Amino acid sequence: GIRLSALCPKFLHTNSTSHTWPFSAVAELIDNAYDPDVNAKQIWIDKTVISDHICLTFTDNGNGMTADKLHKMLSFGFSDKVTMNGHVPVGLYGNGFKSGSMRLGKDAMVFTKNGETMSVGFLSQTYLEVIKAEHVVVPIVTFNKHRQMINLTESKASLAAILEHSLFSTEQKLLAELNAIMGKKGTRIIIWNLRSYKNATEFDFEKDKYDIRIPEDYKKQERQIAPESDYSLRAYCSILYLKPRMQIIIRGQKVKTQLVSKSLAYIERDVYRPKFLTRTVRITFGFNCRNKDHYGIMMYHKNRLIKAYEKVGCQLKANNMGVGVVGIIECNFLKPTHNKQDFDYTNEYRLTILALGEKLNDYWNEMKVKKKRPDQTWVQCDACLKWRKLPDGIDQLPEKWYCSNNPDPQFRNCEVPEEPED
Amino acid sequence: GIRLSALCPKFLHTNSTSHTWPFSAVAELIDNAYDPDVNAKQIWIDKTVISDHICLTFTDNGNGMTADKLHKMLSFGFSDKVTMNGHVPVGLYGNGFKSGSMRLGKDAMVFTKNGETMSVGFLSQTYLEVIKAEHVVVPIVTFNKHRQMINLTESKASLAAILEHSLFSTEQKLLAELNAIMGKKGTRIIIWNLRSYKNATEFDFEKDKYDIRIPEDYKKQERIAPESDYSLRAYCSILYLKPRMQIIIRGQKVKTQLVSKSLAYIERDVYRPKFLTRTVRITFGFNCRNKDHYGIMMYHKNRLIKAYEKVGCQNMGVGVVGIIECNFLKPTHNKQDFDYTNEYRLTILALGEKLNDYWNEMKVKKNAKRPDQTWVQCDACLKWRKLPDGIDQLPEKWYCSNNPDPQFRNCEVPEEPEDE
Amino acid sequence: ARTKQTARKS
Amino acid sequence: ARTKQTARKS
Ligand SMILES: Nc1ncnc2c1ncn2[C@@H]1O[C@H](COP(=O)(O)OP(=O)(O)NP(=O)(O)O)[C@@H](O)[C@H]1O
Ligand SMILES: Nc1ncnc2c1ncn2[C@@H]1O[C@H](COP(=O)(O)OP(=O)(O)NP(=O)(O)O)[C@@H](O)[C@H]1O
Ligand SMILES: [Mg+2]
Ligand SMILES: [Mg+2]
Ligand SMILES: [Zn+2]
Ligand SMILES: [Zn+2]
Repeated sequence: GIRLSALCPKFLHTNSTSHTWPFSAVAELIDNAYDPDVNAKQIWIDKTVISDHICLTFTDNGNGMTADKLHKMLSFGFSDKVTMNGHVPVGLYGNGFKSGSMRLGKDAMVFTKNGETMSVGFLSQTYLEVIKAEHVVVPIVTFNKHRQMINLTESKASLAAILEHSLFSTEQKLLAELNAIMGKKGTRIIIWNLRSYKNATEFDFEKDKYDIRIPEDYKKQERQIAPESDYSLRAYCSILYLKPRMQIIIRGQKVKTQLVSKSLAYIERDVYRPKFLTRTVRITFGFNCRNKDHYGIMMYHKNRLIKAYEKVGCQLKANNMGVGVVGIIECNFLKPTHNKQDFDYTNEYRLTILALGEKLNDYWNEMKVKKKRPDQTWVQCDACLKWRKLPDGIDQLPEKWYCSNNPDPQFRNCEVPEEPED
Repeated sequence: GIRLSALCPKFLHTNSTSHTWPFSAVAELIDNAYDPDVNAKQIWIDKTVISDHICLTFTDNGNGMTADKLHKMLSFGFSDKVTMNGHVPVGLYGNGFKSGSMRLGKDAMVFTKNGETMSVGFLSQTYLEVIKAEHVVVPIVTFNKHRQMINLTESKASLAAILEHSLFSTEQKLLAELNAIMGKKGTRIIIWNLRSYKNATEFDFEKDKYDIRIPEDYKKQERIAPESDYSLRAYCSILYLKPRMQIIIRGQKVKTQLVSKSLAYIERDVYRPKFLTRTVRITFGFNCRNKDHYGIMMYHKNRLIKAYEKVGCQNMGVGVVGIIECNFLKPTHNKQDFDYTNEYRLTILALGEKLNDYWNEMKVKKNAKRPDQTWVQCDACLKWRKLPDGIDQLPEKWYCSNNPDPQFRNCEVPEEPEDE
Repeated sequence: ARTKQTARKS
Repeated sequence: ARTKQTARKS
């Protein structure tokens, strides 16, 4: 007889507010793909246009979801991920898709295939405002591996809802996006109605077409000359994971993970042994040669980057000391905050910080003394003979390929003029 | 046939995660009280023990809630606050109570009286783990002015649960709390199962019985520490630019700072951004007293979001304080910062220039008790019982039975030594 | 009722 | 099917 707690549509905006830097939101989406339940090898992050709307897409060749699983995904607080074979999931909070998408845009759509069924979910503020819902409802539609509808009562309503208020006005439009997931399994997330200032999306797609970038008016708030990670998605993704297991392809072009050994010079390894912990924690210190002024600690949690370039020890004390020193550590013990761009400011965190400085200071004192893009790929439509640009990371195409089966929305029929090469 | 998004009890924790400084959570609570829909004139924040559990209580003499309103208060994303007579609500997001309570403690309860009905509401993680709820369900119980349960189906179920898993075993125990709101209207929030590291609650109550404090082992992440970082009282003083409400902590009222008597060589400056129709005033002064804490003070809708932000000259400039209010900016999830937008950026940039101007112009001239405690005597003990400040008036005589302070509600309870 | 006042000292 | 290749230039 007791009442359920309820979600206002207004909340969807609220959950977003933690993300003050857009990449944090993006990172959450990536994280969802990386995590062992999904297990995707590659995720493709793209900018495109649909129905006259600029969109952000995240597509992955991971496991996909049951229609039920999708609901949790579109619900708050549900997370059931467990480490598999040393592959530790990043996500435990149950909020990341929701906080992230919504930071990125007002409306979002999810298509997934688990190889037994295919489902579509809607999470739109615009929708919710328009029908003046008092509750967050997430429509979902489901199919049987033949383009046959099932779970009919829900789908029927949901579909009507989607068709009317969604970007995709017809089943055909829906299926295309479903179709853009090439494998038997995977998920495509489309986000539209992105945030804008003065009639321009907050993101800059123009300055570089192989990146998603934050325009200069760019320094993240904490910093005083900006490392790349702050304004280039690609640059960021390079360092996103300590030991990558997934391929991040942005704008059709692969992302090349940095390696420390290439990355750092004079490498030394140090250990952290606080009383409160039963296990040792390794650290690596190096001098940063490529950059000359990106330095500080890099803190990883569960193999993900929480914060970077965190100054410590002497570096804090004066600008003059400590330069070019870079530290890498992983703290599973610490707890990520809401946006996952920091840690809860506990005693243990403070202690950890305190140590890093001492250790880094130790390092600096000893060693002070001592001192290209890959080719694009194209496919040729077997009907019209046109050449269509393709994105990296595709293991194998089908024998015959047509403009109509293009995952890219913008070039999906052969009427469309062929793209110039660079 | 469309489904609703669902809430998992686990989410309740998650929502807390944006508060990295506990006072942010507390502040959220105070705000709800300050807001013109509640319109309380006093809020009492207290530490007490109940049922062997240390508790934090927030109690206010305000309008209180209808039972339905309580549901929303326990639901996410509902807010309908509007300005009244130039009293502008801080509330916007419909989330602050949940994040704050939960940041503060695992389990919480709300007692509210609107003067027509009185109701009790429950949010506990502990409760939910125990019944293994797959949904966040918030029990609520409601009574008539005559203390007659009035929404039975919900109320009986709610009551059984509350009584079973709650801190308060018996109705009598609930109604005591209900009766701690002296007025016809008001609200009392009790939080228990407070966060503890090692074996001790996160807060330090021992160091000052008149403050709620963070233990030294304290400075916030961002930066010698201003008191506001570590003392709730100090923080509360500067919390509102123009106070409308009285905050009483640990039974001792809080003294609001006044810019006059706080700053010297005061001057006014203005910000006239391109993106705003209206002008925005700024006040600059040097810091008398400590003169290690300086910066912009940023207030939004009359509340303080950031303190001692350093601008211009981060050394080169010191002891300078600027006060500004930016309603245009948008607060962050925890309301300890603004969204980092071009406008925020422009503003920061401007403040430093403006401040820089201030230093140079002035720069030359410069280079050249607690209130008494109150007690009431019980008329059936003759014992003396401590009283919090801020009470306008009392009933003709007072008995230990009607003590709001949970700890001294028994005549049989030894009297408390007065301060040595 | 009967109210008495006492000093609070740090 | 057929697959060309090409330079991507900064
Ligand atoms: N790309 C995806 N493929 C398959 N399942 C997904 C995908 N993204 C999300 N999900 C599912 O939806 C759930 C919601 O994700 P999310 O909002 O990130 O919560 P979480 O990842 O479980 N925990 P957290 O990320 O720390 O907030 C996940 O736990 C997955 O089960
Ligand atoms: N002390 C109180 N007295 C009366 N009503 C309250 C009190 N606390 C909460 N409420 C009600 O419950 C709701 C809780 O809102 P809250 O969770 O504080 O977010 P909000 O204040 O509405 N805006 P924000 O705080 O920015 O999320 C408020 O709208 C009030 O309607
Ligand atoms: Mg995630
Ligand atoms: Mg509020
Ligand atoms: Zn073609
Ligand atoms: Zn008595």
